[PDB]
Amino acid sequence: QMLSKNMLLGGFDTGNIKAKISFLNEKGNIESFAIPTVIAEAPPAKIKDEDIELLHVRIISNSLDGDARSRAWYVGAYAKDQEDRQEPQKNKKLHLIPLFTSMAVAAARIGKEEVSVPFSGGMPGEEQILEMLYGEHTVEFLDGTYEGKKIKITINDGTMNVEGVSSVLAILFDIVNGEIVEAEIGESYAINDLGAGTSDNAFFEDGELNKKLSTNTDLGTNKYIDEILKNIKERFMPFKTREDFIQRLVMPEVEKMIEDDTYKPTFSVKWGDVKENVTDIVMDGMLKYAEDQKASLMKFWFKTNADKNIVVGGGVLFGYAGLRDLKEQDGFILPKNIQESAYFTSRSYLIANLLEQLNEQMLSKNMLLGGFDTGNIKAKISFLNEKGNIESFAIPTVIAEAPPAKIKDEDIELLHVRIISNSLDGDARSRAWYVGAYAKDQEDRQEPTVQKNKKLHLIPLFTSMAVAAARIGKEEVSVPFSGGMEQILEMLYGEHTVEFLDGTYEGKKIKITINDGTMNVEGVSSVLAILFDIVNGEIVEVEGGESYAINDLGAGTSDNAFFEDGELNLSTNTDLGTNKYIDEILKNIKERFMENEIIESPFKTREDFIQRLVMPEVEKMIEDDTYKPTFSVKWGPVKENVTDIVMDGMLKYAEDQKASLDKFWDKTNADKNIVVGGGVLFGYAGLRDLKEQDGFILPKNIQESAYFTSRSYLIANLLEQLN
Ligand SMILES: Nc1ncnc2c1ncn2[C@@H]1O[C@H](COP(=O)(O)OP(=O)(O)O)[C@@H](O)[C@H]1O
Ligand SMILES: Nc1ncnc2c1ncn2[C@@H]1O[C@H](COP(=O)(O)OP(=O)(O)O)[C@@H](O)[C@H]1O
Ligand SMILES: [Mg+2]
Ligand SMILES: [Mg+2]
Repeated sequence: QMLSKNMLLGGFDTGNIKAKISFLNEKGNIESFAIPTVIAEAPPAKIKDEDIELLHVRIISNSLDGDARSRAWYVGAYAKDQEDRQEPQKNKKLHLIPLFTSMAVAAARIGKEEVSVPFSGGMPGEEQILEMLYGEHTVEFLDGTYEGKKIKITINDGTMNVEGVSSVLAILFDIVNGEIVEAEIGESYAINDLGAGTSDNAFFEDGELNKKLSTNTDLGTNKYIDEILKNIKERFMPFKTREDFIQRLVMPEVEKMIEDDTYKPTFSVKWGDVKENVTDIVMDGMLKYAEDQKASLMKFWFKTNADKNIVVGGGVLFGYAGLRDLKEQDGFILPKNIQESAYFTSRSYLIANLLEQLNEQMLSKNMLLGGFDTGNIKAKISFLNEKGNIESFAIPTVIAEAPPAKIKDEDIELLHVRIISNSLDGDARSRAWYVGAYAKDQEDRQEPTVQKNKKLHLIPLFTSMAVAAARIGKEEVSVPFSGGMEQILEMLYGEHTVEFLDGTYEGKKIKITINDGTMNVEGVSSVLAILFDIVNGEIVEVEGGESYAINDLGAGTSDNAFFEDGELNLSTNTDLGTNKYIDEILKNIKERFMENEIIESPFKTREDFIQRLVMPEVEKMIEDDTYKPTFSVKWGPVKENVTDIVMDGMLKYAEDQKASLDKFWDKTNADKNIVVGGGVLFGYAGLRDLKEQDGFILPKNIQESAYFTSRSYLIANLLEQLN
């Protein structure tokens, strides 16, 4: 139960204008207050929310400049009324002092002069930060409610809760004595802390933060407050601080609107002796701020295509007159312990704080048998697992420089590895990388450019072998390499390590030995996947010459090969890839979405359009040839049926390939055209119908049509080992 034991559990949101803090006091619930980031030099002796009203403290901190080392300061809303004020390394003293004060004030509320604070802040490295706060500090009150009290604060460890996970806790949980549940959100959502200086827009798909679309803007309440105050003065033809104007004139009226939905607000301010009714001068600024945010919020909604939009902060309370319109539109979630909206961030850090504080055959029992189709976009690999059949996946040929330390078919959707190969060069020879779709969501990405390069191809290949080895539960495998059309495939013999710094194989170190190799240069093995399959053992495929042609339909190009007597001949490749067809489908879908209400695109990348929208329907179509597909796209709040646009692009692609296919059959006159690659699955809607006329053969299993090239290389590898 109770960790105290002298522990102050708190969440701390330090910004440029206020220092918000949420802490467990004596009772077990949550208390919260804010100290403006303001400090003013003070004489060494004296000269509800009563505490922050007057903060005159002397701080003896070893995290301090020495200069402010042990000297007196005015802190907070009291420092505001000084003219040696300081307002936002340089100068850090401005942040650390009002923070230590809040801890002292918090500790004093629970009646302790020595408290140990596991620091749970947030960044608006990161052991880099906590070492700035570590050690023990003393805060002596020279005045105020705790006049003469000396609070001693020891900071041990902590979390910076930049992890993103913690930023959404205050909407799912609450602390009342014992921890409560308020999951009704989606797996993807936007969080918008509406601040006084800045509007912070964050987006979270899956579990955590998508910092490609995440932004910080200058849409704060200050500018609007500043103009309201100005016009008030122009009507008197004051309030000294912005905050003063909020707590006195504004904060009352807002809550009456909260206590009661039909309440008419009334802003009147007396100056000196005169009472002027400024009920509309305030309302305009309030409603105008409201408008700009809904504009801003909706733009970010279409940008992220989030399923839920959470709106928190004090900007909600300030613009509540116009922002209460959001309770009616779904996609938008206020937390409706709504007075607590301002401290939503600090509450989140408090909950998270609390949480961590709670603490024939073959035999192959160390050989990795794989066929490798390493390309310009995907590093496709087909390998044998324990059970003895073929598993296949593809790793996006994209890498990104990574920190050497931590900070189905989805063990590869967190690939953080270090590659130690003799085949690497630069200082890549000894450094960590983000591999696969994750140098996608990183701006230090490197992607193939039309050499070195080279590291760009070797790393996803070695990682693919890793994932394979780690999958069959071996902490290292001998790999007979089977690639495809003098080498420097001995970049690749010798031996290679890959160590998982994260992901499903956290801490697993996978070290790879390559000693043999074949290129399957002849084309005869490039077609092996349609005559054979490996199910536990090796079998001939259910229903199958002198010569045959092959059409691999890729993303970038459609390649044509011709084999006679099995042997490779007349081979060409057209840039008749799926990419331009997909791009103009996406182009068309987006433009059917451009009316009545509609910032970029509903789908994040080309892969996103396929993995989510397309290949589900294709699977229903493969399993059932009478099934009508239904392609529907949701973008923000808009749900439109784009079945036409997707089917049209598929069918045009189907004909264009058929047009190209028939031509290549004419010049080579092969007995058999085999159509393979991923383009088969994309244009399957029309290629399943045109298959019966032109007279060519598609492979079954057809779901694995993409890995056909890598599959054939695997069989050639297996056949090889059988001598
Ligand atoms: N209950 C309330 N009624 C009216 N205005 C409020 C209320 N609570 C906070 N505000 C004001 O809303 C504005 C939003 O600022 P805030 O969200 O506190 O910024 P920060 O991100 O620094 O915490 C502030 O100027 C604050 O004074
Ligand atoms: N299961 C699937 N359903 C529909 N389309 C797919 C499927 N798998 C892959 N594709 C698409 O087929 C295209 C070709 O993929 P692939 O042949 O692997 O490209 P490359 O060989 O050039 O790397 C890709 O654009 C991809 O989006
Ligand atoms: Mg804030
Ligand atoms: Mg391909």
